[PDB]
Amino acid sequence: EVNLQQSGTVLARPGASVRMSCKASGYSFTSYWLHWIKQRPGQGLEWIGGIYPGNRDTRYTQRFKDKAKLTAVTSANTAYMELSSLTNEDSAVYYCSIIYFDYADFIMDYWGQGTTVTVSSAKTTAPSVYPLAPVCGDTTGSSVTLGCLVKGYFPEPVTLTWNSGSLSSGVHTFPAVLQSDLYTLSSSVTVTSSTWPSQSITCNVAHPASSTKVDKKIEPRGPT
Amino acid sequence: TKDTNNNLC
Amino acid sequence: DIVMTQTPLSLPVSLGDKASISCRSSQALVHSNGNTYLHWYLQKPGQSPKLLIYKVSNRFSGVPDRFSGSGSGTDFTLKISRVEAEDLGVFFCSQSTHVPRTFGGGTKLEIKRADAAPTVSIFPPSSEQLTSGGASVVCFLNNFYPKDINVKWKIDGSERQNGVLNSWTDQDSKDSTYSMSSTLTLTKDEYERHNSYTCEATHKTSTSPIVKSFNRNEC
Repeated sequence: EVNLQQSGTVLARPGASVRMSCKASGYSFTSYWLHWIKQRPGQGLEWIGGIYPGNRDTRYTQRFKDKAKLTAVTSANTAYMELSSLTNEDSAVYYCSIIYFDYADFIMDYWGQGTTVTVSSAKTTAPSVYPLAPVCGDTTGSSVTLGCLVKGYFPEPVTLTWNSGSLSSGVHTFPAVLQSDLYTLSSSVTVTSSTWPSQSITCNVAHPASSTKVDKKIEPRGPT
Repeated sequence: TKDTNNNLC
Repeated sequence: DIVMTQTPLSLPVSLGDKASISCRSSQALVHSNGNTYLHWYLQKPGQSPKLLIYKVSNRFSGVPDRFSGSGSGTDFTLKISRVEAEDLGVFFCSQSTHVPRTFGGGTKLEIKRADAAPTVSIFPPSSEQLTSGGASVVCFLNNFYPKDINVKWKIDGSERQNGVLNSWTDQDSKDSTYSMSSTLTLTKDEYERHNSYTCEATHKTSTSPIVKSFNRNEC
């Protein structure tokens, strides 16, 4: 028992505001404080504030004093955090968290998956998925490497996978880089020259921020 | 009871 | 804000070795109730922090015995008696006896292994991208060690730094190696005007640059 479900990825515009949730279960939602923490891509962790659902009493740090608003609907064991007047600094991942250490036979310390917020004025863009195959029959030996290029998409995340996730050994999914408001992703899979193209290899790309869902097949090909 | 960190105080 | 200072910030270690992280706080962490709420977390890239030890020396459910905790007042130590390949990530000590609850900057534990030369692959632009007028030439340099490396693209001989996207992966939780993909983009037109395309990278595993190239419109 005891887990925290946080709402999904949110794309927000500067100056706007976002409301995100955290649903709890496994412990008495109205008897402990619930925390919220921020973590920037590079940076460490910083505590925003907490809330005691029992009597709706809150607590904040001077920094987020006017940046965050906390609430909670106890009839649904759900808590909320609202960030106002967004900027580039507000862009980060947020976690709700519960800790408790005074009862030995019930130690609590859990974190939601976290909610990644992206503050941008950029517009959603479906990704272009391109298959990466070696030209002709030449080979490095016994193993061959195939690839999948996924570029020009925003915002993220993207969910790359091979043969519906049935092929996971020998795979390298590189972090997305950003080229002026656009993300490029690439992934490579390495298999024995016997399996491919005798056995299908397919790249499965999904971009929920634009409901795009591609299944590119790595076919063999000729010179350029 | 308890702190903001849920410790007995 | 009672400050937490961890040291060192980066921790190079070899499998089997022992490791140590020091955590210090600007003020005492002994709560009036009598306990000392100092904890240690581990955060794998892409996940939320996971508790290892609470109240300075208590191992959380499911945490290996290889991990121990000591400390008093302001001085605390986390110890990894034996470093496996799972221990990859950043360790954070944390305080919760004062408000706000604070975390240290963290210590990234890096593994040292036997050097390994990269496996390089070159990929000409697909035709699907060609139709759009663009042409991305990709190069994969998988499973190498150490992490230091530098890729180089030479079109018809000369180097080309303009228009390259490099991306790296965290130290592998299996190989303890690294990988990277270098992507050189051009315009169909520019790609059309040359024949030789090279991806060469110099790495410790050799005194001569690992080369990989292809001639356009040729097997």
